[PDB]
Amino acid sequence: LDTVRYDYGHYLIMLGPFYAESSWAQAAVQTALELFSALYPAPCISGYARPPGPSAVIEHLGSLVPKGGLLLFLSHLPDDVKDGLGTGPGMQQFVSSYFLNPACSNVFITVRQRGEKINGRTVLQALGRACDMAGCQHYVLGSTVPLGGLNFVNDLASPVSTAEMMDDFSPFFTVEFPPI
Amino acid sequence: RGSRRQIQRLEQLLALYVAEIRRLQEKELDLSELDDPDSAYLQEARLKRKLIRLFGRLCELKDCSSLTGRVIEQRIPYRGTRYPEVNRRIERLINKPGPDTFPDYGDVLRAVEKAAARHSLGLPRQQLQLMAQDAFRDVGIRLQERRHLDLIYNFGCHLTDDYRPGVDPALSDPVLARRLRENRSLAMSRLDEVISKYAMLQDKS
Amino acid sequence: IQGITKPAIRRLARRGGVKRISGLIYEETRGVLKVFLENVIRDAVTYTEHAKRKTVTAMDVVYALKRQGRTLYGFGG
Amino acid sequence: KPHRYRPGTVALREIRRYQKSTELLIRKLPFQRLVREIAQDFKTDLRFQSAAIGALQEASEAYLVGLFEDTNLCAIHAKRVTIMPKDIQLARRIRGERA
Repeated sequence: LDTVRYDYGHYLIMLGPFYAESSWAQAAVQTALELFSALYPAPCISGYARPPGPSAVIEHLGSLVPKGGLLLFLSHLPDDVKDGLGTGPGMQQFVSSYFLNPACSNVFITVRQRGEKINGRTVLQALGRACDMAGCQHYVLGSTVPLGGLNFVNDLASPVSTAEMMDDFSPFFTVEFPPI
Repeated sequence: RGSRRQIQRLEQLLALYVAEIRRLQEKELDLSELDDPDSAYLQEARLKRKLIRLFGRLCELKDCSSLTGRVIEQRIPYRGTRYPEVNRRIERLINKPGPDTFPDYGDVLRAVEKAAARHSLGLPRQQLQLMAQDAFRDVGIRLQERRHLDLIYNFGCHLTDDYRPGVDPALSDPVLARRLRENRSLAMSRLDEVISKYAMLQDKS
Repeated sequence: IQGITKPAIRRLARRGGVKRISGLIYEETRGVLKVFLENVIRDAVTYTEHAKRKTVTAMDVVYALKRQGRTLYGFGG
Repeated sequence: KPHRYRPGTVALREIRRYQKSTELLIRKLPFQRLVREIAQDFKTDLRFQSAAIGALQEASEAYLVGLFEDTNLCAIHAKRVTIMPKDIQLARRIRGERA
C-alpha cells in the first residue's frame, strides 16, 4: 500500500465481515484493496493497521492511531452489533461486549478524502465500488479526531451522512485505549 | 452552469487564503515586530476574517445558511426535573442565538417559576428552589464542558495539530523536569495570591 | 497609559453568564490575565531554550498549556 | 433543518478554527502588545511564532471565560447583585485550578 501522513479528519473504515473461515474473508479484503489502488490510483490510505493479530478489536484500533483518537457512530456499526441496541452507559457496557473483547479477521484502515473526484468515484465511493465488486463488506465507522481515545456518539436515532462525519458531535460513552 | 464554473474560482480562492494564512502563521516575530499593527500576526487575522466572510458570501450563495460543524449549534436538551414542561421553558435557554447564551441562577428561577405560573403547578417555594438550583448547576456544568469541548476540537492550527502527548521532552531529560516543577510551583503561588490580592483589596469598601 | 477595553472585559464576563460587575473587577481580570500568560510563557520559553532555539514555537506553547492543569485537558489524548 | 454547506477546497476543521479565531473578544494589537510587555519583562529576547501568539490568545480567553463560568456557577441570589472579587475568590475556593 501507498501511504500518506496521518492528520486528524480522515475516515476510519473496517474491511471484512462480522485458516478455516477467516481464510475466505481474507482473500476478499486484500482483493478489494488491490482493486482500490487500481480504481482510484491516488495515495489516500493513512494508517492501515492489522498488527499483531489475532487481537481484540480495540487493541487493533490502538495501533491505528498515532495522535489524538477516534470518534465513531452507533448507526455505522455492523448491523449485527447495531441490532443489539434496540439506556445510557448501560449500553456502553454492551457495545464494549461486541467491540472490545472479540478478536478480528478484519482489516482497519484510515483513508483521507481530499477533493479530486476520480472518474466518477470519490475516495469513499471508489472504495465502495471496489469493495462491492471484490465481494467484500465495509463499514465506515467514524472519523479521526484530536480528542479522547475512543468516542461513540449516539447515532441510532438519525444516521449521520456518508459525508457529514466531520463535525463536532460531543460524545457520551468514551473508552480509553490500551497500553504497551 | 457557466455560473457553476465561477463558483469554483471562489472555492479555490478560499484555498488560497488558507495557503497565505498558514504562510503567515509560520512567520516568526521579534519584539519590535510585536509592537507592529501591520505585523504577521495581525495580517493573519485580517486574512482570517476576509476568508470567513468569503465563506459566508459563498454560503448565502448556495442557499446553505452559513454555519459549520460546532457543538455550540445543536440545542442541548434538558429534562432534569421530574416535570417535563418546566423543561419545556428551561430547554430553551439555548434557543437564544449563538454564543453568550448562558444563564445565571436568576434566569433559571424565572423560567421555572414561569413554567410554574402559566402552567399552574402550585408547589412550595421550597422544592421549586431545589429544582432551580439542581437544574442551574447541572446545565451550567453541561454547557461549560460543551464549550471546553469545542475548544479542544478546534484549537491552534496545523502546527499545534501534530502533537503527541508522550513525546514531551521533559520525560527523557529530568533537568527539564526539575525546571518545570519549579515553574508550576511559581505559577500556582502567583494565581492564588493575585486572586486573594483583589479579595483583601476590595475589602477596603 | 492605555489599557484593554472596559467593554471587552464586561463581554468576557457576560460570556461567563455574568450580568454586571463591581468596578475593580475590571482590573482584576487584567491582573489575572497577565499572571496566566506569564507562567505559560515562562514554561514555553523553558522548553525553547532547553532545546536551544532562538524562537518560541506553537508546539512549545502547547506543551506549556497542557502543563497548566485543567486548561487544555483532553487534547491529543 | 435548512440546508448546509461543505466546500471542496478547504477542510472544515480548518474553517471552524478560522471562524473560531475571528470570534475572539480582545483586540489582537492589545494582546500582541501584552505579550511584548511580558517578553521585554522576562529579559528573554526570542522571536515568537505567530502561531504561538494564536495559541496563547485562544487559551487565555478560555481561562477567563472559564473563571466567569466558575464564578457564576456558584451564585445563589434574591436578585441580580453585581459581581466582586469576594465572589471570584469564593468560586475559586470551591473549584480551583484552571478555568
